[PDB]
Amino acid sequence: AQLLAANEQKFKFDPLFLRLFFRESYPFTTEKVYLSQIPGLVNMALYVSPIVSGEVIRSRGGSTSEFTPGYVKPKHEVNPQMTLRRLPDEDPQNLADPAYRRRRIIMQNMRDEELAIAQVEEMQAVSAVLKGKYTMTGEAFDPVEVDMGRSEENNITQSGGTEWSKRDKSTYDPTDDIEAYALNASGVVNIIVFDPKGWALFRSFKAVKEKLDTRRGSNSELETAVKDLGKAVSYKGMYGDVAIVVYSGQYVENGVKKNFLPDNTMVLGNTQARGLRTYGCIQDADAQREGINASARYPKNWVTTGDPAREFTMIQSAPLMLLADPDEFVSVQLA
Amino acid sequence: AQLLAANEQKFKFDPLFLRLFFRESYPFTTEKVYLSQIPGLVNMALYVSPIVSGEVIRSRGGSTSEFTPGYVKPKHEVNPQMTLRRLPDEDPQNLADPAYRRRRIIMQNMRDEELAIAQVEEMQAVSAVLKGKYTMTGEAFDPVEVDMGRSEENNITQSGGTEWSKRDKSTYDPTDDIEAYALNASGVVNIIVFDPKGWALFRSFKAVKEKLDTRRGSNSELETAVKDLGKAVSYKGMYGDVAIVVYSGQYVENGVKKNFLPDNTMVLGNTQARGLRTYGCIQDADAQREGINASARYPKNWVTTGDPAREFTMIQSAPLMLLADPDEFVSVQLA
Amino acid sequence: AQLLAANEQKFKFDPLFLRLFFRESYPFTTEKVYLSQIPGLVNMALYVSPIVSGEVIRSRGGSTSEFTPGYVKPKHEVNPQMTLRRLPDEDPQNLADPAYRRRRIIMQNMRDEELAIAQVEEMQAVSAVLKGKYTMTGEAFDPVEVDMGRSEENNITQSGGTEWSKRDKSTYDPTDDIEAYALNASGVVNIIVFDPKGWALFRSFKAVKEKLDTRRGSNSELETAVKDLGKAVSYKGMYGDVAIVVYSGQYVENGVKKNFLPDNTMVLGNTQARGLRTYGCIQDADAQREGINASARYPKNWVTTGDPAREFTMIQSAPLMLLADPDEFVSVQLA
Amino acid sequence: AQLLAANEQKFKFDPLFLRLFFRESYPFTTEKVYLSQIPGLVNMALYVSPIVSGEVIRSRGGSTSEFTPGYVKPKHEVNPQMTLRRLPDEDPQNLADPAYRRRRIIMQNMRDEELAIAQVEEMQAVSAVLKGKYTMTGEAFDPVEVDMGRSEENNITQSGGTEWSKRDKSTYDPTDDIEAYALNASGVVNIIVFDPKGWALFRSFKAVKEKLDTRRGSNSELETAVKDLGKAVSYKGMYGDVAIVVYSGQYVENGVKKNFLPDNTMVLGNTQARGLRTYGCIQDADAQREGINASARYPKNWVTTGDPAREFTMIQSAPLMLLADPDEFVSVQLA
Repeated sequence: AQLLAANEQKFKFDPLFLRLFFRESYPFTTEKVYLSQIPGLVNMALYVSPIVSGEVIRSRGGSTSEFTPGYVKPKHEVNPQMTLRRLPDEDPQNLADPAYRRRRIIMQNMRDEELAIAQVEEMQAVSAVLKGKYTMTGEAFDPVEVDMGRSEENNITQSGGTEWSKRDKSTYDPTDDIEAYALNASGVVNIIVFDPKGWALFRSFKAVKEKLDTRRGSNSELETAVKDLGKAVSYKGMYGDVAIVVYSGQYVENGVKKNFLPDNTMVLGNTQARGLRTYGCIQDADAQREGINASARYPKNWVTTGDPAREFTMIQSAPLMLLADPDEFVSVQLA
Repeated sequence: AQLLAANEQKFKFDPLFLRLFFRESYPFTTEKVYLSQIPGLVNMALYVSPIVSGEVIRSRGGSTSEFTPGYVKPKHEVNPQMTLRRLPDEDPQNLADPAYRRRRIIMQNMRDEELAIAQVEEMQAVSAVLKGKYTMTGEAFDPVEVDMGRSEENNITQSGGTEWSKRDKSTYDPTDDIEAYALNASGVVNIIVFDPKGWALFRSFKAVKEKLDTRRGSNSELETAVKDLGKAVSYKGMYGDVAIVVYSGQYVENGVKKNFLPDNTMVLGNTQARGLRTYGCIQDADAQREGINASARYPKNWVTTGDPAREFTMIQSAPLMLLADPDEFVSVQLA
Repeated sequence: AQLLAANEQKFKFDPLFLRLFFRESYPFTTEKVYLSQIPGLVNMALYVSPIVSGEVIRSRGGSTSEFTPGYVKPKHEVNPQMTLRRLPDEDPQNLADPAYRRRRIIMQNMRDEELAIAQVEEMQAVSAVLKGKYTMTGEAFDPVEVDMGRSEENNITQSGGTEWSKRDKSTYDPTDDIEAYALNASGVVNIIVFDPKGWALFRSFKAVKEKLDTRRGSNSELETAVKDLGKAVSYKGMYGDVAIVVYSGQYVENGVKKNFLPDNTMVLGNTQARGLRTYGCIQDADAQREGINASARYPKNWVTTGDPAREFTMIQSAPLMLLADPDEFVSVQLA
Repeated sequence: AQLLAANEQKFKFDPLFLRLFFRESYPFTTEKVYLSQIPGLVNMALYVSPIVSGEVIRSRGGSTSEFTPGYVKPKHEVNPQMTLRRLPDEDPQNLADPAYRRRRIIMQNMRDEELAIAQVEEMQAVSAVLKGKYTMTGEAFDPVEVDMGRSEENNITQSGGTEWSKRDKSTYDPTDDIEAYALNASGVVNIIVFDPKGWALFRSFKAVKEKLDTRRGSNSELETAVKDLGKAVSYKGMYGDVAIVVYSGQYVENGVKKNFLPDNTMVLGNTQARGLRTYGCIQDADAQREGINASARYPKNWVTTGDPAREFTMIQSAPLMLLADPDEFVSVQLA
C-alpha cells in the first residue's frame, strides 16, 4: 500500500461556512471533548492596590464541558478497473502504465471523500447555527444530541402576524424589520447572508433597490473568498452598511441533492464570530503508534486478505463544529 | 501526409449542454460501455460508531449497463484550391507557397470537423433531457436505441386539461403550476430554459413581467457562458428561485437549418446535474499501434490512390452521452 | 518617386461597421467575386458504420455567386506649397528642408486619403444593412445592383399601424414592440443601434428610462472599441440582456456632411454576426509585376509629364462588402 | 523563565477612543501623577521692539495635580494542559517539543491579557466623555474620585416637554436640535457617535435619510482607522460636514457582557480634541533595577514554589486616562 506521506493535497476549498465563522481549530488529545481546556473568554482587569497583594485570574469553562466527537470513516477500494476521469492535458501514453493508473485513482478517491466529509462538517455547522439546536444521528451509530445554548429571542419567525409576502412590494420598507431583528444580536451585524428563494421576496421591495450598493463590491477581502467558491455563493453588494450575500450550497444525500438551508430561512450575525472546530482523537492502533491522534483528518491504506482479498483506503475524522456564543446570530423564519 | 501532432485547435466552445450539464468526461479502453465502471456520486458520510469497521462505499450499478457507442467518423478533401481567410498582415508573401497553403487549410478543415462532430453530442444531450429516450440511427449504420431510464412523471403535457394558451394572459399566474411541475423533479430546480417561441407566450403573462428580475449583476458566473455562446442564448433574467434562459440554437443538416427544440417545451432541471461524456474506443487499425485506443477524438492525414487518387483528412469518434439520473429533469411540452 | 514600401499607416480606424460585423476579410486573385469559393456553412454529421468508409462531404450552399467588385482609386499631387500643421517642437530648422516637408505632406496626404475609402466601405455596410439591397454607381463608372437576399419581413415600418409617435411616453412599454420585431430575427438580438433623433423620441418613453441600465463599464466589451472612434458614436448602455447604442456619423459628400441613416430608422443584430470584407483585384500591370494582384490597398507614387506637369500618388482598392446571411438583421423604419 | 525582551506583540487595537482622542502619551517617572507637569498652551507673541530682550515664556497648566492612578495587574498560569489552537499549515513535529508549546502558550497568554488591559482605559475614556466624572472602585483598591472639571450643560438630557421619541417621526428635523446641543461645544463639533439602540430612534426620522449621505468612504481616513475594529465599531455616513459612528463594543464582567455606553445616549465633540495618556511608575524591584519605571506596560515571567507551586506571567500598569478639555464634548441622554 501507499505510505502516509501520500497526503499531497494542500487545498482549502471549504464552502463559505468553515471560512467565515470557524476560522480556527482545536484538535483534542482526548477521546471526548472538554470545554475546560478551551481558553474561553477574557475578563476584566480588576482594579487593585499596589504590590501589597495580588490574585490569580482563573478562566472557567462554565458548567457543561462534556461532548462526544462525531467520529466517522469513509471507505474506498482501489479496483484497477474503474474508469479514470478525463482530465485535460492528460497523456494516455503515460496512463497505460498501471503504476500511474493506481496512484491516480487512489488520489481521485482521496478528493471525493474529503469533499463528502467537508459537506458533513458544513451540514453540522449549519444545523448548529441555523436555530441553535443540533443533533448527531446515523445508522450503526448511537444517536447523540448537543445543545448550543441559543436564546429564545434569536429565533424570530416572520409568519407570525406580520409576514413579508402580503405587504405592499412598493412601499413596505424592510429596513425597520432588519434593524428590529438585528437589535437583539448581541453585537453589530455586518453579514446578512440570504437564501436563493428568500432573497427574491426581500428584494421585491423597490425601496430596497435604490439604496443597494452594487459598485464592484466594497466590503472587504471577503470578495476574494466569494469569487473562489462562486458556484453556490453569490455576492450582490452593500445594504448601505452591511454585506448582502446569497448562499445556494448543496449536499449529496443518499441519492438526491439538497440545499444547505431551508428555503425561507435567513441568518443574521457578525463577520468575526468565535466558532469552535473541535476534533476527537483518532481511535486506531497506527495513529496512536505515531501519536498523531490529535488531527482533523487521517488517511491510511492497506491490502487486506483472506476473505476480502482486496485493498482499501480510509479517512478518519471526528468533528463537533461548535460556537461560543449562539446568541450573536438570529434566525429569521421568513414566509 | 502529416503526423498525428497536427491537432492544434484548443477551442472549448461546446454549445450550452456539454458545458452546463455534461461537465464530466470519460473515455474507455474497451469497445462497449459498462455502466458499472463509472465512479458515480458520493454519499454524505453516513455516520458510524468507532467500534466496527465501516461500510464500503461502492457505486451501485443499474439493471442495464451495456450500450452501443455512437461511432461517427467524417472526413474531407484537402484540394489546394480552397480560398483562405486573410489573416491580418501575417506576410501575405507566403500565401503563394502551396506548402504553407495546405498547412493553413488543414487546420480550417479540422475545425470544420470539430464543429460538425460537436453537434451530434448536443443533439444526443437534448434528446436525453427532453425525453430520457434516445435513438441513434442513420444510413450505413444499424438502428440503435438507448433508454436512459426516464419516468413518465417527467414528460407531462400542458395539453393535459388546461393549457396556458387557454388561459388569461392578464390575471392567471403560472407560478403555482411551476412548483407543481417541480414537485416531481427529484431535486433542486434552478434552470427552466425555454424555447425561442415557447417563452413569448410565457412572457405575455402579466405577473411574469414584473416578477421576473431583468436587472444585471445576475445569479452567478452562469452568464459568462452566454458571452461564449452569444449567438443562440439569451438570459431573460431571474424568476425568483430560478433562472430564465431562452435558447434559439440550430443545427445544419445537408443544406438547410433546423431548431434543436420543439416549438413549445421546457425542462425542470438543476445546474449541478451530473452528465456523462463517455467515448468509445477508436476502431482504427492504425490507432491500436500507438495505444491511443482511449481518447475523445482522433484525426489522421492520409493519401488515397487508384480510383480516388486524392488525399484526405479524417476525424473519428464515438459519443454516447449519458446522464447519471434521467429523472432529475421534467420535460413539459407546452400548449 | 518614393519607394512602394512607404505605406506606414497601420492605424485602422474603421467606423464600427468594419470592426463589429465584418471582422472577416477575403481578398481574391480573380477580377470578379465567386461567393461559392467562400467556405460558408458546413452540415452536421452522419451515423456511419465503423467498418465501411464514409463518403466525402463537399462545400456547397451558394448558388448565385457573381458580383462586380467595388473599384475606387483616389489620387493626389505632392506640390510643396500647402500650409502644414506645426507639430509641437520638432522642426526648428527642418522646416527649411524641401525633401523633409515633401515626405511629411506625402504621409499627411495618405492619412487624409484613407478616410475616403473608409467612407466607401462604411456606406457599403450601411446600404447593406438598412434596406438589404446594394447599389453601386459612380461617374466614369457603370451602375450595378447587388442582391443580398434580404427578405421584406426585416424592413417593417413603425408607421404601419400604431407607431411610437401617437403613443404614450409615460405608460406604454415599447418592449412589446421590441420582441414584436425580434421574433423574425434568425438569431438572438443584442444590437439595437438607433439614430440620434430616432432614439430621442425613444428616450422619451418612461419604461425605457427606468429600464435603461445606463451604468458604465457594462459586461459587454463593445465599448472598448467605441471610445476609440467616439467622435460620432455614443453608447447608451444596457437594456437588460441587450445592448443599446446610438450612431450619428456623417459621410462627407463633395461639399457637405450627410447622415448615413434616414432619421427614423433602427436595426436588430447579433454581436458576432458574420460579414464579408471581400476585396477585388488590382487591375494594374505595374502592380501585377510584383504579384500583388490579391491585396487590400495599393499605393503608388509617380511623376506626371506633358499636360498635367505634376507628380501623383495613387490609392486603388475594390471593396465589395458582403454578408453571410442577408436577413439576419432587421431594419425597422421608426415613427 | 522567559527574558523580558520577549514582548512580540506589535498590535494596535485601541477600541475607538485611545486611537482617536488620546494620541499623545505621557508616562510619569514618579509614583503619583502631578497634573501640573503637562506642557500646556502658548500665548500670542508678546510683541516687542527689537532693541531689548524680552521675558521668557513659561507654560504651567492647571492647578490641581495630586491624582493617583489605578494599578490593575493581570497574572496567569501556563499549566501545560493548554489545548493549543491548531495553527494552519503548522507541522505537528514541533508539537512534540514541550519548549515550543510553552513558548506558544505564553505568547497566546500575552495577547489574552493585552485584550484584558485595553478595556480598563477604554471605559476610562468612556466615563471621561460621558459626564467628565471618574470614580474608580474595587476590592482591595481604596476607591478614588477624579474630577475632570466639567460643567452641567455638557450633560443635558432631552427630558422636556418634547422628546425625539414622542414627536412626529416624519416632519421633525433633528438638525436644529443637534446644533442647539453643539453650540456650547467650545469648538467645532465633528463626532456624533451613536449607541445602536439610540440610533434606532434617531434614524426613525426620515428627514435624516433624505439628507443622510451614507456614501462608502467617510472622509478617506476614518475608515483607515476604524476597519480594524470590525467587531465593535460601524460607520453610517455623512450628515454633511460631520460623520456618524455606531459603537456597540462590550466589556465582559466576571460572567456576562455589558455595553460601554448607556443605552439612549449620544455625545458630541471633535476628532482633534487632545487627550492625555498619563501612566505611572511600575513599582517592581526588578523594574527599578532595569530602569523601566517610566513605561506603559510591563511583562514578567517567573517560577514560584511551595504554596502555589507553578509559574506565572505578569502584567501591571497605571492608567489615568485624561482629556485636556473636558468641556469639549457634550453628552445628550436621549429619551
